[PDB]
Amino acid sequence: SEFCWLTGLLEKWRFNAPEGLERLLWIYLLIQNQYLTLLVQRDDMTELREETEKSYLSRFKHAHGAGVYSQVRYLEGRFAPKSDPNKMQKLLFSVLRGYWEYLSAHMSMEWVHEKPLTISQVLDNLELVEPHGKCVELALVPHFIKRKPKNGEAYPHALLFKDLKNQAAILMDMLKSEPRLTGWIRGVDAAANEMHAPPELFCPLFRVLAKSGIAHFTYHVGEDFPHLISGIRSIDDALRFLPLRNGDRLGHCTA
Amino acid sequence: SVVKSLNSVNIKCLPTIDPTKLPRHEPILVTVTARLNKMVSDKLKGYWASNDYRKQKEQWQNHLAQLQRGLHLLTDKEYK
Repeated sequence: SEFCWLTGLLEKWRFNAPEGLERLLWIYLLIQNQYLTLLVQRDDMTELREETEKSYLSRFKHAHGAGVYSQVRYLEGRFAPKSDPNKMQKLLFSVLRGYWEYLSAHMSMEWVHEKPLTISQVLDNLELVEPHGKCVELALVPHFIKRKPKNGEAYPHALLFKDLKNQAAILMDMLKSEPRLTGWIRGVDAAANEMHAPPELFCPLFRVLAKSGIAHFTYHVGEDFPHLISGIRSIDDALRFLPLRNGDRLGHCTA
Repeated sequence: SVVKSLNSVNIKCLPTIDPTKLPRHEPILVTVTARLNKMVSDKLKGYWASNDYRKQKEQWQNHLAQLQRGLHLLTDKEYK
């Protein structure tokens, strides 16, 4: 709607443009560009609850690109775990339903249910597909967040630890209640920054998730170290203390 | 003589044309546009990249093209 609008508008100004209405186009572009820079900087509620399900289908379609054969094969998404189990069962459901809607449009294979209405029926629908070299293969990876250090509680990041253990525990019972989900929730990430939480804090947290069948863990070293030597130590701390098997990945190793 | 008085509100008069003094199978409408395209081209050459010279030119080129896509059928003998 926006793009087709602008093609029509400029076409009538192809030869000349009134000064008055031209300035309106000028300020609108300046307003739009200003907001875009603001949006980028804040990154580095209704925000995600607009429709919460159509976006994921559009996201995968945008990743797929034009043509019968997509441009990206293996893709995993990052999503912060929600505070309530009644919300995680909805956020995860909308992603899988969005992904299944992506698969239904392209692959005209038989589906167990036309409308799944729940996470379980999506798993039944998604169990009938195989990776044939052009469909985006998806394996979700929830990512945690590190908060600012709050004083007290016998160690500086404890409400953080109490917060993450609550979010992690919600993830735990989802996997045991839905054993088929272990094929789509394949990883766990901790991506906020470096100093707001020491890397060694996640060590007991990652280990307990390993015993619950996550099977993969990636860390995201914050690239705002106060000194280059400190940054080297931070990656060293992630290597030594965090439980990382062969084939794991780190994030943003700028140090 | 009438066109002499008109040349001497503004009214533009196109030079007199004669179907007998023309090829037999060339219609009038292609000829009247030929003389009509004569002046408008001449006036555009006079401007020669002055203000809004492109604006009149391109709107004229498209209009000539749209007329051309209707000129083949007028001379076409039958339907195809």
